[PDB]
Amino acid sequence: RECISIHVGQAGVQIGNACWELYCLEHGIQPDGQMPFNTFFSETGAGKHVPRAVFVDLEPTVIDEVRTGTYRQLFHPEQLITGKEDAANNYARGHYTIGKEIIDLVLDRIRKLADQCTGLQGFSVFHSFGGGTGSGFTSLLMERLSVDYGKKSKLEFSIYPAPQVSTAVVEPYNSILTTHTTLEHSDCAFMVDNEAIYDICRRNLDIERPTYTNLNRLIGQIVSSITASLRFDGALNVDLTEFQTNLVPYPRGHFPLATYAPVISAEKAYHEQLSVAEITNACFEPANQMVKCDPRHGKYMACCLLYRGDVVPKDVNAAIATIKTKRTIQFVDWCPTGFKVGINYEPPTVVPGGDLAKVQRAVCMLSNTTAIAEAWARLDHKFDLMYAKRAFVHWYVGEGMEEGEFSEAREDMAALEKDYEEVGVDS
Amino acid sequence: RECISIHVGQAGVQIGNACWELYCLEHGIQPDGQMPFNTFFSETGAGKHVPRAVFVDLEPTVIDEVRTGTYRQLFHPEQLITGKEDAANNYARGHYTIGKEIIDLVLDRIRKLADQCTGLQGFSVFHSFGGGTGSGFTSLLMERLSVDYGKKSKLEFSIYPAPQVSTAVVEPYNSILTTHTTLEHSDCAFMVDNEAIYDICRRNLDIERPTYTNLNRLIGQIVSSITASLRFDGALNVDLTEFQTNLVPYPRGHFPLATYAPVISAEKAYHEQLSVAEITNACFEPANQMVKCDPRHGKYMACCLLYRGDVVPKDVNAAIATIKTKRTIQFVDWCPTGFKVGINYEPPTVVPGGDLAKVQRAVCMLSNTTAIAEAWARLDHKFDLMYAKRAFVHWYVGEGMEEGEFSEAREDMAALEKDYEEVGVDS
Amino acid sequence: REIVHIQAGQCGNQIGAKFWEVISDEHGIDPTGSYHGDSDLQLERINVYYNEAAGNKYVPRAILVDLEPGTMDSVRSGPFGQIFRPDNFVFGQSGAGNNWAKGHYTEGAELVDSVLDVVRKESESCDCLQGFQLTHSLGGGTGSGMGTLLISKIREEYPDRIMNTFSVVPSPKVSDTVVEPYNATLSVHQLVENTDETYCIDNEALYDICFRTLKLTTPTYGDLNHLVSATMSGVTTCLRFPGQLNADLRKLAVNMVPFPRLHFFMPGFAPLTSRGSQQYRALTVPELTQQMFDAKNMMAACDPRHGRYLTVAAVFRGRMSMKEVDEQMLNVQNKNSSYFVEWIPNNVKTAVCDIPPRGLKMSATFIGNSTAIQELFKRISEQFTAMFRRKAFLHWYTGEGMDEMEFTEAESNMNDLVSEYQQYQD
Amino acid sequence: REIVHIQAGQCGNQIGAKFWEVISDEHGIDPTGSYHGDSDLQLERINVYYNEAAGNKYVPRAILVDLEPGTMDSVRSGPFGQIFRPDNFVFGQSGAGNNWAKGHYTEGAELVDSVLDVVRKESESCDCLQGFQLTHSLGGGTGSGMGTLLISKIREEYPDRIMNTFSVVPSPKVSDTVVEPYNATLSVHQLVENTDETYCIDNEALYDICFRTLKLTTPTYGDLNHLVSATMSGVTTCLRFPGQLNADLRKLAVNMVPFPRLHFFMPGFAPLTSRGSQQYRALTVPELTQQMFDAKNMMAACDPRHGRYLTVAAVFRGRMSMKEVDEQMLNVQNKNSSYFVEWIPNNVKTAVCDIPPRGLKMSATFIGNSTAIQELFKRISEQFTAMFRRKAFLHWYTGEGMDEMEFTEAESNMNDLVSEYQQYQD
Ligand SMILES: CC(=O)O[C@H]1C(=O)[C@@]2(C)[C@H]([C@H](OC(=O)c3ccccc3)[C@]3(O)C[C@H](OC(=O)[C@H](O)[C@@H](NC(=O)c4ccccc4)c4ccccc4)C(C)=C1C3(C)C)[C@]1(OC(C)=O)CO[C@@H]1C[C@@H]2O
Ligand SMILES: CC(=O)O[C@H]1C(=O)[C@@]2(C)[C@H]([C@H](OC(=O)c3ccccc3)[C@]3(O)C[C@H](OC(=O)[C@H](O)[C@@H](NC(=O)c4ccccc4)c4ccccc4)C(C)=C1C3(C)C)[C@]1(OC(C)=O)CO[C@@H]1C[C@@H]2O
Ligand SMILES: Nc1nc2c(ncn2[C@@H]2O[C@H](COP(=O)(O)OP(=O)(O)OP(=O)(O)O)[C@@H](O)[C@H]2O)c(=O)[nH]1
Ligand SMILES: Nc1nc2c(ncn2[C@@H]2O[C@H](COP(=O)(O)OP(=O)(O)OP(=O)(O)O)[C@@H](O)[C@H]2O)c(=O)[nH]1
Ligand SMILES: Nc1nc2c(ncn2[C@@H]2O[C@H](COP(=O)(O)OP(=O)(O)O)[C@@H](O)[C@H]2O)c(=O)[nH]1
Ligand SMILES: Nc1nc2c(ncn2[C@@H]2O[C@H](COP(=O)(O)OP(=O)(O)O)[C@@H](O)[C@H]2O)c(=O)[nH]1
Ligand SMILES: [Mg+2]
Ligand SMILES: [Mg+2]
Repeated sequence: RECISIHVGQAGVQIGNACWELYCLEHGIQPDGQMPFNTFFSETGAGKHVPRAVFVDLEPTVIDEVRTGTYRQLFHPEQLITGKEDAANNYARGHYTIGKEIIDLVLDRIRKLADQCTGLQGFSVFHSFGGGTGSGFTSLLMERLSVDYGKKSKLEFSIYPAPQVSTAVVEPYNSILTTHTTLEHSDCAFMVDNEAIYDICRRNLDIERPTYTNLNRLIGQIVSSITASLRFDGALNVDLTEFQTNLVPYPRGHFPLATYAPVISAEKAYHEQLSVAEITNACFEPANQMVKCDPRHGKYMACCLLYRGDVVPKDVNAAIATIKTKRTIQFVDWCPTGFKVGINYEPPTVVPGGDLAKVQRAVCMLSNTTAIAEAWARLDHKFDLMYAKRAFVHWYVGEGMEEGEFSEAREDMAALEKDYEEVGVDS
Repeated sequence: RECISIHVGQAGVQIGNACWELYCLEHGIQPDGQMPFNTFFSETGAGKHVPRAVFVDLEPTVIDEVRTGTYRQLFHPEQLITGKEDAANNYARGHYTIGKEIIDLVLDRIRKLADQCTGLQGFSVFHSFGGGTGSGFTSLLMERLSVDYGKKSKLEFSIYPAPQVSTAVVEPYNSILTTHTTLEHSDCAFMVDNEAIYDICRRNLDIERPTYTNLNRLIGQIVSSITASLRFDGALNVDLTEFQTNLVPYPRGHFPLATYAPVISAEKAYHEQLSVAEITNACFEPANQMVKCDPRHGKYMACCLLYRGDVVPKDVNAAIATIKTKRTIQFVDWCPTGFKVGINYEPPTVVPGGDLAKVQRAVCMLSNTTAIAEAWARLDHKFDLMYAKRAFVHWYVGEGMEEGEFSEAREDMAALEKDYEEVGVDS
Repeated sequence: REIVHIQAGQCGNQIGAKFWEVISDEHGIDPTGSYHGDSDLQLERINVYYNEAAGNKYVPRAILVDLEPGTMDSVRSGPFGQIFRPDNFVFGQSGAGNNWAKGHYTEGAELVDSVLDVVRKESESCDCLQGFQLTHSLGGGTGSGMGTLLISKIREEYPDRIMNTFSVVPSPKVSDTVVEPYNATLSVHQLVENTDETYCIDNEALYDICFRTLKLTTPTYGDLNHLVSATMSGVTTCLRFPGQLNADLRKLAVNMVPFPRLHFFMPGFAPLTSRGSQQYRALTVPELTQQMFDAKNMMAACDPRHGRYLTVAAVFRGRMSMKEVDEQMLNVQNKNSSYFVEWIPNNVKTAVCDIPPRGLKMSATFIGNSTAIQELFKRISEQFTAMFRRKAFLHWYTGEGMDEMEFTEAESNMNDLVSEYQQYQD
Repeated sequence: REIVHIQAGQCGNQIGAKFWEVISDEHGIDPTGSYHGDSDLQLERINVYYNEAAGNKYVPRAILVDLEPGTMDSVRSGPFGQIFRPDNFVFGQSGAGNNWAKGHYTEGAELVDSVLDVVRKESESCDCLQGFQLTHSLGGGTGSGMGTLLISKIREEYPDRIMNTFSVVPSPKVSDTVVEPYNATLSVHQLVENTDETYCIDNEALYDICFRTLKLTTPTYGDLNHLVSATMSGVTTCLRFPGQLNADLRKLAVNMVPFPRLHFFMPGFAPLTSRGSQQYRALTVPELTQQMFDAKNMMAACDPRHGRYLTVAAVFRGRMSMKEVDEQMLNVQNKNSSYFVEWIPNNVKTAVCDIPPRGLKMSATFIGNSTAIQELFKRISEQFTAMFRRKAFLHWYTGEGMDEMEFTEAESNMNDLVSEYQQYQD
């Protein structure tokens, strides 16, 4: 029942920081690993349990922050893999010249972890699409990892190149090149828009000035509910492969949206009275989508609802019945139902120094929909435009990345878009 | 069950220093020999037990360091044999003009030790291939010793002329001349590459600046596990001749690689959680080979695994089964098995002022393989090249070393290489 | 005689755990396995469900099967970790994850022998094996996969013994998986062919009962399983003590299956009333039959009054007049002659045991062979069809080596079942 | 009567040390050699294994043979250094080092007389010598070398007495030497010809048993030897006190060897259960036979069900019904008529002793003459062949004066053994 986490570039690492902070909070584990859970922490005889994680950055910077900051004592030094020269927002360099120089070490460290791990369920990769050290390197690693562990589940939690705003101008390229690897090798991928989150921080948490710290904490909190939640023994312990059983209808379509519906400020925690139906209803409102997408313009393929803390199955069922009664949101016509429920007994995790106020229960939604496919069209336009001018193409050609690879990457993305169109239309 | 140690040139002595430091630490023996084991220390009625060792250096320098430094009170003055003029990196001078002037004394001192020793098992020689006082003198001594004690086991722990880097330019010559003596007279030889060790210090001990002090300590630690370990009474007390029984299949092939798989830094000692399988697995990774050789390009002829401290036979067997299951490393097709196990009850030895952090258990591997044979080809090229130009030949001719002896030495080395080729191929 | 109780999957295990609570209490057995009951009849047939180990430790004649370690752990950590025998805890590799093929065809298949060995060990400790009882879900994956897997295997060993199962049926409005039709269809395909009697219980129906009659604010699974366990006991309670009319799994089958294949039953339980309403109860045989023949008290979701009764078993508990019972049976068949199948003269089989459930003055349990149940099969078949037409989720079973032919064959054979029930309904 | 127990090699010595612990405890003997038991029957046949020295000090009728001083030291330093007689500690020059020729042919041969003198001294202290028991490994070198060496010598002295040995057999997956086939092959070559009965025990099989049934987290050699010692006692326990049916080494041989040469036996032991599972035990004769005829509880690695039973001995311990036992024997042979060799009418020889192992209410031990054991010989022979084809390690024996002819002759003769077992299997 154990798993391995992987972190790349800067984003994957920073997100990881939030995740492993949460896990420590959940299990009472100290910054030096001391406990005063074995699926995240390798058992240590001294009590200093150590994270099952691989950290990669071709420019140690963010890892040095970890090495010098808190939880440098938590993580094992062998896990903190760094390079010398960064990929620098170039998928091709991360994929090849630079990334390939450490990929051997990376795989060796993974192997050690996998040899230590008895009941390995799968992996959880944290990456972006912007940087090459995230995008390109992940592409390399996932291919290699897929070969070694064809029977293990590969989760990818990605930071989706936001449609409204971004920070690098060559993102479209790195994003589209990643797509044909993730779609090929991953078992389940998640796409998260920073801008959608910032918007959530503004509206729900009432934050005028939001940053990566709080943004990441929300993302990590979702992952806790997806994974760690199961490992606390609830009423309905839905397996990670059980998620796939019910969420995924085809060989493809590995793109669920992960939302969190108890997002709430400390002030609201006093006035607001939440419950099962209230929170469940909130997660189907085109506001907490965690991505620039409006479900109301597509259909629901599948929807897993994960509950934590003080919930009962009766109310959950009733809320779902109400949703199906509402009939505002559309479901795939050839999918009789699409609702699956996971239930914990353990409460929601609270971050000291956070904002997300303490609640008695929580809901996460993992939903497959045809609406999300529209987001790729926006990326297609961005790509097509820059591609038409071959802008920045020489940075990938300088690596040796075949021009035709870009056209192939697009076609694979377009295929994916087409599949979702067929799902919604056909009956 | 007793043995005699022999040290030549500077290297043999410096390595010896580490060895006898370890033995003192193990038995609680003080620098003046006082105990507050009889197989290494001759019993003294005053309690001042004295090392069964012969030290030889044709230029007293390193011995003077011993004579004036710590453990000058430990060793007997009769054992500290020195010359006046050094061999100076000339096998022929160490073999003849210079070495022969003290060899009589050396043999006489050995005889005294052997007359004192009841159940003599054999000898343990520490030498190099670089210097003539090590290489040439050892050749002389081993021949003489072989004559006197044809029934006693002769171990040779040699410092292998490293393929990447060395310190003398006439090493190839001294090395190739040694080969036909060691292969002839030795019962079991070990070859160690300083550069492979320095690499191990960098990777495992995390040392950016490694030197002979720490390097030697690692080598000595291995020897302790090979020999002294047996003399502490474990679960499986594999005899020195029992090693030979199982490790050696032919009249030749006396070249096992000796690795140590608990190499670990003080920091790692806290985060790392080791056990039988973990450590055992590490010893089959082409990284802790202690020699510039990659096992994955040859076959395993035989492999003795020596365990110390907190181990059990069940886990050892399981680890081996896992290795045979792995099937990545290849074994000789006509060798049904190749695994033998020795087990101690006494923990690993800790060096105050060392680096190798204290662990609860340890593993040494003594492995015969066809991969190591490739290392001699590298030496052959170095020899052939210098030989072709007869570079430095006049230093050996000046002694009187027959030119044809060099050609003969090569042919004997080449024969050895050929034998290993046949072992791997035939079935 | 002795009966083997096998539990398969979390659902089945949770139900069984409650079941063994109930009957251990019934037979005066504490959480050590020691007997401290007040009657002698509690030991008269204790052998049916318990081995008598040295020291008079009574050990559930039961096998605990699961593929998800953790659920099995919760069993060991529960009050009956001191009751169940450790070598009856069979589990290994992680669970199917709602993948019937993993449960039956592949991963679960690998561990069959580890169950069957225990089956044999149990069999050879018996003086006379009567049959097997399987408790599981019909859609879970492991419970439904290992369920029919083991049923086939067990019948091959004991073709002449009684195969009984209590199966939790996919409920219209109570879900937790989108392949519930795939798993159910693949399961029932093998269930029918290898089963002598099966009970169909809907969580939705229980959710209704546990509020409509018991007025529970927070009906939990432990309460729904409790309802199930009550009926499970009733089915075999006649075998464990004296009564005016005896009954048996065989006896029931003989009087409950008129047509080999139609052995699907709806279960019910008498006095269903809230703790504030119990004071208004008459506790008469009339009252009990009003509840027993109340469609709303049926633990299958399908409402019997849309079909007809091929045959009914009414098993009563406690001291009562035999005439009184017979009168009520007559009144019922006279009342709803349109509901009962006219091809049968006496549509109701009765039995009366001398001992009510501890704490009740008089009780009963209801087993109905109605034609209405066909509608549950239809509903599931339709859901299956809708998905199957798009080969939805098919790759999860394709990857296990399952072809399309099995799925089409199963559905075809499911249609036959419904058709047969319709054949025998007007 | 009296029986001589000789231990050879570290393996044999460690097993024997545990053995003498067990039977000394059985007969109420403390670590001084003084008797403080509660029964009188403990002294009824104490002479079998103990000399009665002045002061009532009971001294193991045993000879301790080794070529590696240090192991012998650990024996003297152990709890039975006050038990064993000092002149029975025979050792000298260092051990063979897994060199059979050193153990048998040369170095060990030099010290034979130092053993045989003790043998004679032991013999002349006896009132009636029945036979010898040798405890050793079959691959160790010294234990296997000195083993067959002494066996030959002893039979020359006592050709009409019983030669029994307990031999630890080279296990497929549990090693510690690469010449295990050489030593085993050279050993068995002389073993067969000079032995009346031999028991084959695999460390691998014990490793499985000690976890599968005893659930030991850290099975050590002291635990594996403990399992062995239990069966060693059972073999001769019938000679040391009263019983409904007596038994003997001779009696067993008469009923266990149908064909002179086929005297290799698999050993087993009844109640095998973990300390947390013992509370679920029935402790009945049925239960015991379920375990005794369970392939998984056999201490030889080869699984009996791949062969047939030429003959079986079932020796039971403690008060029990003779009919009950007979019934179970019948049930077993009826159950697996395909496993038992039809050429024998009653395939099972039984015996029942009145005294269970102290602390057990009822026990038993199992000795099987199966044809399946041939497969262990095959496996070893194949390993031997593969090496021998390259004359691998041959120089270690060549240097001792051993030629190739011995090795080819031994293997040829090993093939005959297997062939004979196959001759008598369908
Ligand atoms: C003071 C008093 O008389 O209390 C009653 C009671 O109030 C009522 C409401 C009981 C009560 O049952 C429930 O509330 C209930 C809870 C969950 C699921 C189902 C039912 C009772 O809990 C249940 C309990 O039942 C028994 O004792 C039977 O022997 C029953 N036992 C169990 O189910 C059981 C419960 C816990 C632990 C072990 C066993 C049984 C029935 C059939 C076959 C075997 C055993 C009874 C009469 C009562 C209480 C205690 C309040 C009723 O149920 C039963 C099964 O008898 C509910 O409607 C009936 C009418 C009873 O009068
Ligand atoms: C409280 C109680 O009843 O404890 C039992 C016990 O728990 C169990 C588990 C015992 C226990 O045996 C083991 O755990 C065991 C350990 C290593 C190797 C083999 C077995 C027991 O240790 C072993 C011990 O056996 C004896 O006393 C016999 O006389 C036995 N004696 C020895 O093996 C022995 C051990 C230590 C020192 C001296 C002798 C014997 C068997 C055959 C022939 C002669 C003697 C018994 C009944 C028990 C304990 C004490 C827990 C069992 O074994 C035996 C041989 O009886 C293991 O399965 C059986 C079932 C028993 O019920
Ligand atoms: N959600 C989230 N996104 C981040 C965070 N940090 C960076 N990003 C996004 O990730 C993009 C770049 O991803 P990375 O792979 O981490 O960039 P990098 O680590 O510098 O790697 P290179 O750019 O290739 O050198 C940025 O444009 C941001 O939009 C973070 O902490 N949280
Ligand atoms: N491993 C190890 N190698 C050493 C050490 N000291 C010297 N060497 C190696 O040994 C080689 C020379 O061996 P020696 O025989 O000791 O040289 P020497 O003692 O001066 O003898 P001559 O050179 O003949 O005078 C050097 O080139 C080194 O590579 C040491 O302390 N440890
Ligand atoms: N009656 C009842 N049904 C349950 C319970 N828990 C789960 N279920 C049903 O059983 C199904 C899951 O079966 P499960 O035992 O988990 O199978 P598995 O997941 O393959 O091990 C769910 O769809 C539920 O409808 C319970 O406590 N009682
Ligand atoms: N059953 C058992 N076998 C052992 C034990 N120790 C060693 N062995 C086996 O015996 C062999 C070694 O025999 P040994 O007594 O050492 O012979 P020697 O080395 O010639 O003295 C090994 O290969 C082991 O398989 C033990 O404690 N119990
Ligand atoms: Mg970067
Ligand atoms: Mg020098």
